[PDB]
Amino acid sequence: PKFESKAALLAARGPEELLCFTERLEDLVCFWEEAASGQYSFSYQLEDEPWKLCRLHQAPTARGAVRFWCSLPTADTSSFVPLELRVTAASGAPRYHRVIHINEVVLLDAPVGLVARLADESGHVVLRWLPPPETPMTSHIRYEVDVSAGQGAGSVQRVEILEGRTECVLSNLRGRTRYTFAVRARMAEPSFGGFWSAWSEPVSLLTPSD
Amino acid sequence: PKFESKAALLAARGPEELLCFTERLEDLVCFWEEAASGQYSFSYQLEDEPWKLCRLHQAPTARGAVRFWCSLPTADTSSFVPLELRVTAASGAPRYHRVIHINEVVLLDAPVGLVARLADESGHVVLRWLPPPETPMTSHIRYEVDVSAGQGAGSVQRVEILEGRTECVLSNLRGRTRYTFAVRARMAEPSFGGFWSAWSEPVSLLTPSD
Amino acid sequence: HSDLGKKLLKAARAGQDDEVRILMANGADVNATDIWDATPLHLAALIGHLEIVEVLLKNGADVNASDITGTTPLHLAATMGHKEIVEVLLKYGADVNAYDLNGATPLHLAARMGHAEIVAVLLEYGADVNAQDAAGMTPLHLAAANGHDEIVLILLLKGADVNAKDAAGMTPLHLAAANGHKRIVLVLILAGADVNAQDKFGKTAFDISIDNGNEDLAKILQ
Amino acid sequence: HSDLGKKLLKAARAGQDDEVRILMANGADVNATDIWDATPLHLAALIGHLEIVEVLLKNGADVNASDITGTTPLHLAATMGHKEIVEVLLKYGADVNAYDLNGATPLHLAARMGHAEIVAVLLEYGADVNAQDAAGMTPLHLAAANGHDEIVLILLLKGADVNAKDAAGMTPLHLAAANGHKRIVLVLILAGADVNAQDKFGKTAFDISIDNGNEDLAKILQ
Ligand SMILES: [Mg+2]
Ligand SMILES: [Mg+2]
Ligand SMILES: [Mg+2]
Ligand SMILES: [Mg+2]
Repeated sequence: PKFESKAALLAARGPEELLCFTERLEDLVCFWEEAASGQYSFSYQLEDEPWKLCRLHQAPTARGAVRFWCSLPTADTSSFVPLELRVTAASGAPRYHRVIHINEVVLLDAPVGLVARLADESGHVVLRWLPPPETPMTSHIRYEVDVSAGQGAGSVQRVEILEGRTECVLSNLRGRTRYTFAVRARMAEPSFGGFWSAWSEPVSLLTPSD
Repeated sequence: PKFESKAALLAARGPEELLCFTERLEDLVCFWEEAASGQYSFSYQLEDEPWKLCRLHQAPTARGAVRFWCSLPTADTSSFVPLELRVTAASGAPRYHRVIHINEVVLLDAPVGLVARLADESGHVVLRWLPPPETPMTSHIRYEVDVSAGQGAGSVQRVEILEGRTECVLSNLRGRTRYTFAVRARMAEPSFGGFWSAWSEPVSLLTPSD
Repeated sequence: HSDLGKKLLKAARAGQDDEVRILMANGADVNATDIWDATPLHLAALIGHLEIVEVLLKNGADVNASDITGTTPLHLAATMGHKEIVEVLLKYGADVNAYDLNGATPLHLAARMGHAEIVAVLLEYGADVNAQDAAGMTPLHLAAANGHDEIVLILLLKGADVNAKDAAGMTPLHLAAANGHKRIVLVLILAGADVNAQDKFGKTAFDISIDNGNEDLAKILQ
Repeated sequence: HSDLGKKLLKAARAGQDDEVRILMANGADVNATDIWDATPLHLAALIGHLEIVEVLLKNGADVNASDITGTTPLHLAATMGHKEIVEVLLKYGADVNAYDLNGATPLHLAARMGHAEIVAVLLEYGADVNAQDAAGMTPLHLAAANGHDEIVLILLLKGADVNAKDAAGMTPLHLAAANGHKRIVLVLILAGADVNAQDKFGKTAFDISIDNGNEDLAKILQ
């Protein structure tokens, strides 16, 4: 579903790699993809706790590519600490060995609840939205607003929004023009790392004449 | 001077090519660059007028590269019409043969006269500037504003400005932050083609606390 | 009358497909020539107007017409990178191996300007891969000099002499190293480039890479 | 005591250069091992902490230590692409040709993951360019499969067998065509790839390019 989109975006960033990320800071999913054929063992160690195993799930994708993934339980998903990962074949041969931090791979859902409204003066638009649903640390989420226009204009404005602010005021707009607004989300630094969310569902307005 | 910057930007776009452009629509300069050695003849025909010659000028540049250029007189610089160009060696061998339109290669100077002022309400800034000096068709010049912030923030906003408007209102700014503003210029479509000007000289403001 | 030919030369250069048809419907010379002996097919191919090129060809244009500089319409379509115009000219019988007063063939100009697909179709229609211009330069000399990696591979695979020397004794390895194209140097070396070859000055591609100041190419050439 | 070794393993994995020095100043085993038999040098090389790697080496770390999967610190530095750590490990006497339980050498992992500079320095320190892993794959098999153009040229120039066959009879040309890397196919063909070679299924790189549906590779392979 929505998970497949994020997994596809990361796979193009690092082929043949063991990619981990978190959508809402309350879980963690690591996955990789390879050719066709429990032949793999996923083991992990977290901050002076005993080495545990994670149940690997296997599903096919694309042109005969098999995707293995592990979703760590919510009990072992604490952030700001090193988490060591090892994927080993049934023969004991290596496959992957990484050391990650949970807070450094955040891939948020897109913000939701967009509301665009014309201001009482021509040319200005007040845009509001909601944080990615069911996501904590909304005070630490920063956004970016995209303003597009029709007739091949493309993106005419890109405005970054501060941490925790879900409001945006846009100006310098052409009258009698259909503008379209979208916003994406990201976890601010230095506490969290990651990339932008997907663009939200858009909302459009036809500006008046001026 | 300012001409060298534009010539360097175009040379990286098309090496070994005969590059023409106009800074203010009142002249036209074509140039190319090659290795070390009047061995070239620049001839041009403009809209059913007799084939004339243009005085080529020669100057060295970079690592032994010689740059030849011709600046067409102001009498033969009318726009919106085909202008045929031929560079021929002294032996009569070819060198270049192009057909250009004068209005389709506009490389404006950067806008000037920036003035950034804090609004009477916290978070808003009114930015004003002037068109590229001594440039006609200022009604047809569109702009883009860049808003940068210190401490590694980089560019936080990019706002495109309509044709002929030399005013910009910026919002969504963080308080107690040094913001820096610049604007570049471009000739709007469909009447004129070309690329963005260089960024203007910047002006900076320290926003108040809110 | 000659006026219809002059108007046709202007119409083709201006990309006016309707004016071109009207002028020839009134008996305009399709092979009319300006003072440079350039036909409307020259100008139509130069500006990339495939429609006018096909119309002129359909009405009997000299597909191999040459201007006083020796350039043909296929020369112009190949330099500017007009793929479809290169194809229609070729299948109308355009001479793929014609050369201007520089000795350059359409393969020279396509390889110099980096038009990979045109380089392929020119070879596909029988272009001499080892053609030498007035400076002894071959298409591989030009492609290696201007950093066109795929064209170097295409030319080499189709039988390009990797150790070809121009009027200055320079090989493609010399030109590629002179312009700092690392992977092209790797390809030329792999294809059998004589690393010890020296030009008329006595300098190898290594000696050029040191004078250039490129440590990476200097370590490769040894 | 073993606790100082466990704390040292945690400190190295966490990139805490000061805690690492304090623990060894108190007699921590620099070659302490976890349940995977991974030493602090393994974890320091895995996370890319050159400082801790140099400190551990300066205090007598087993530079060729192997964990129960057969991987050595140089394996980890080569897979992750840590250039400086690969260099210091090598000049401390790390075995450039050590292989894990996959039969893979640090050259295999660097060539697979596309680390061009590490591929070069590994070869520079004597890595077997034609090493085969448990699947008969060579570094060129992996580089050609994953589309690393420069590494293919580097391996070939340093004596890589272009017609090497793995446990399935596939050449690098098979893998490059299977993943649609056109220029790598051009390079392999130029370097003498047997275009008619067929795997254990009886399929050539052409037969793969048709099953893939790639017309371009199909036209090249013929
Ligand atoms: Mg981005
Ligand atoms: Mg731009
Ligand atoms: Mg005549
Ligand atoms: Mg022990």
